[PDB]
Amino acid sequence: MKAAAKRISDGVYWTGVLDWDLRNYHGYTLQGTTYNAYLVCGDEGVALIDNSYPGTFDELMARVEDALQQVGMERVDYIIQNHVEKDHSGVLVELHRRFPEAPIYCTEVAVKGLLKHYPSLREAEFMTVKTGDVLDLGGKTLTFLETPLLHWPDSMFTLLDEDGILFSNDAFGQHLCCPQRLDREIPEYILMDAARKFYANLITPLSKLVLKKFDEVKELGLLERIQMIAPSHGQIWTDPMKIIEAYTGWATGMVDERVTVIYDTMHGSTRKMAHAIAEGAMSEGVDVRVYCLHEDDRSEIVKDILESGAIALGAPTIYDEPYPSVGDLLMYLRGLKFNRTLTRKALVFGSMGGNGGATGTMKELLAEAGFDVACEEEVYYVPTGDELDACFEAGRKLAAEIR
Amino acid sequence: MKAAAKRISDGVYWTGVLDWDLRNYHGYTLQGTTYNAYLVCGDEGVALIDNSYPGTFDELMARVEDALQQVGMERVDYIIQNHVEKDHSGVLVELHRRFPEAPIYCTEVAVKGLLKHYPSLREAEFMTVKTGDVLDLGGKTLTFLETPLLHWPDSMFTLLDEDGILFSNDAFGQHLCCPQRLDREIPEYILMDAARKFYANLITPLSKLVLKKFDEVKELGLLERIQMIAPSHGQIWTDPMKIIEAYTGWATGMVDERVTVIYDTMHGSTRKMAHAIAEGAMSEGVDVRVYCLHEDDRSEIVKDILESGAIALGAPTIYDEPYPSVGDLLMYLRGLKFNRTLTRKALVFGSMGGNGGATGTMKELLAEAGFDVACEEEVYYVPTGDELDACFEAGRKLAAEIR
Ligand SMILES: Cc1cc2nc3c(=O)[nH]c(=O)nc-3n(C[C@H](O)[C@H](O)[C@H](O)COP(=O)(O)O)c2cc1C
Ligand SMILES: Cc1cc2nc3c(=O)[nH]c(=O)nc-3n(C[C@H](O)[C@H](O)[C@H](O)COP(=O)(O)O)c2cc1C
Ligand SMILES: [Fe+3]
Ligand SMILES: [Fe+3]
Ligand SMILES: [Fe+3]
Ligand SMILES: [Fe+3]
Repeated sequence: MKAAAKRISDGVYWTGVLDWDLRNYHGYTLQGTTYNAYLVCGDEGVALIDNSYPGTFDELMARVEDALQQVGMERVDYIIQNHVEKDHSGVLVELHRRFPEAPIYCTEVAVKGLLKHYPSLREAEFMTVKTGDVLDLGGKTLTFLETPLLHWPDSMFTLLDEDGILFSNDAFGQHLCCPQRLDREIPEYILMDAARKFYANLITPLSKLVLKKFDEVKELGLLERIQMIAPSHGQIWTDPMKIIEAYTGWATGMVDERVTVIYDTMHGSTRKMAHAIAEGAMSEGVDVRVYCLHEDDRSEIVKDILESGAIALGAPTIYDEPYPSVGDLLMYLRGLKFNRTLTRKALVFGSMGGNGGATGTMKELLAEAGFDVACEEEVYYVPTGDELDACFEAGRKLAAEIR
Repeated sequence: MKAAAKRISDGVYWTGVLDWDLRNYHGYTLQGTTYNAYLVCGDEGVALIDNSYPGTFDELMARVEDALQQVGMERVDYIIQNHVEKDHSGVLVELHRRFPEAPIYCTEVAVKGLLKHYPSLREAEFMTVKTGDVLDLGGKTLTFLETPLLHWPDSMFTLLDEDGILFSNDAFGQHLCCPQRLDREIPEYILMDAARKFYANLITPLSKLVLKKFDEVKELGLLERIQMIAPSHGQIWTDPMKIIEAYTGWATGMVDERVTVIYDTMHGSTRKMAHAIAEGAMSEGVDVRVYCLHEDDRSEIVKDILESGAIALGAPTIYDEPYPSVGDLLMYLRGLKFNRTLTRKALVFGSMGGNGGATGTMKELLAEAGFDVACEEEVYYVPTGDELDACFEAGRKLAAEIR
């Protein structure tokens, strides 16, 4: 099969795979992604940093063969596993069948992970590594740095001292499938928005660890030496500081003035309420997004919550409880824990036909999710003009509060 | 406009609307529904029991005009509203305008709900009814029976006793849109399964109030006459004891031997677990259903739950929580309160890669939802052969418990 490797420095090649067709990656929507694997070529040997999703071996392999072609090398000598997740380890056993001599390099925890996933790796040689440990390839040294919970217990970064490339696994990744491999080669909106989404859905609960890990990279004195950041998804950062600055901002809760309005509805009244709240917030010169849970994915919603100082979540009440779709978002938000960056303000609202109770349940679940809920707007059936005025007011107050 | 009315008894005609297009009625999936209005004509006056969704007046009005020409009467003399909900009250403004003399007949609570929906009816003549009240039509008499929380606070039945016909509104309804009007005129599998899904999604939490309502009609000496049930959705029950006996089974929790397996997954490990649980259930000769939350609607899932003695719920853990899709089903289950029919047995399972926590949360939330849930199957990453043997055993044991 014909697929070319892409040279990113002297002796360092991208040799991953392009997944044009992926549209839904475990409850995360996208327009394709890539699985980035990299081949590092020293004097004495070559290392393969990560691999790809199962079934994609032929493509990965064509690319490494092409890169072994150009450097005049014979084989992969070392297989590095930054991370155990399926999309980066999925062809590890094909790799081990193709290069029988090559040890697998990973953290002590990852070896349990890897043996659980693919038991046929029972008599593979595993070299355990921890922070500080080095792999010398000849004029090229690989330094390992353990990153537990960023984003899994098993994970680590590999650093290549001479080229200043940080191989970061999921960290700094973005889900985008372009023919261009570098950050500077595509629209920056598209780049930064995919990066933002990745952060909102995957890094948000890790935010404090993100910050501390920045310090520990600084304390070891490794930030000066970082000239390129090569994650396992999406674009390679030829401007590492662009994304580090963005991650720092997201982790410390920066945000411009913005209210995210989220709702569901059966008969429209809560929709009417949602609209008036949006108008109110709009009156204060604040940015305003409106989401409907019947239509909109939670990964797209959460991407805006990240850049929002406040939200308004509304739903009608059915048999004492909120409309169930709201239960999906709130469970997700209880995992993501936005309070770890910023305790965002929240308005809770809805229409109801009797005793109600949707606003009560949403309050509790918003609190446990780390939102500060002040006031609610509860309407009996279709809101009158004056009731829609009160939603306008609530919308405006919420916005003024975060100005 | 040409739309003909249907004689269902002497002086009694269906005059509803056929909604072929509806596919989604507030999170309830269907292949069309109907809005049944009934024209009831005595020797002195004519009553119109209920109406239809907003914007569908010309269709309803066409049918009521056919029924009028057919039966030889001039216009509608009384407007009857059993339910305030807009699929049955959506053209009441256009009926009050078309018949500016015809009083609106509803309960006390309905009036507040109907004025809030349509502020225009402020200067309309309301004729407030309660249980035992009669509207004499000249030879035919209507008897009004209140049914609060059955389905709504403002709900009521209208009866015809010298004729034994129950106008039950949402009760005994089914979301079907068929050219045929009667229960007997369409396959009973289709009929009953419709009626099943309608009970499961709409009547379940009302179960105990359905048995007491049967006790009350029997105490007032009215049900041992029953010839026909005429609901506001779907087929007219010419065999009313079939749906009344089914409703009795559903409210007391009768069920055949059946387990329902429900799960979500990201990488397929929880899926391998669900399939093994199902195999185990199957080894006991019990009926089995298997739903994935990524694909399947909550109204379909719940329909099978109604006919199941036991369920299994599985999900991988994601940031210390179960897969978010679970939160939607659990919040919906929490409102349906299946424990008012039968405390069903439950099995909680799922794969994880660290500390877990999903199955602890599901065990907790399912018990809140009225299920009796002992035992979780928790697997680290990909389940081994023995771990799937263990899942098989869990499903078998769940299955044997309900035999
Ligand atoms: C399935 C069904 C059950 C309901 N149960 C309740 C309830 O328990 N308590 C309540 O206050 N309203 C209940 N409602 C009434 C609605 O909450 C009310 O009509 C509300 O205004 C709907 O707002 P929406 O237009 O945004 O859908 C129920 C409505 C339906 C459709
Ligand atoms: C987004 C992400 C976050 C995760 N967070 C946790 C965690 O909180 N705790 C844990 O035990 N596992 C966590 N997991 C690991 C999954 O539970 C594990 O990979 C599991 O095998 C998935 O099961 P499945 O194959 O059925 O999707 C996480 C996985 C992903 C991809
Ligand atoms: Fe990952
Ligand atoms: Fe990844
Ligand atoms: Fe209704
Ligand atoms: Fe209805």
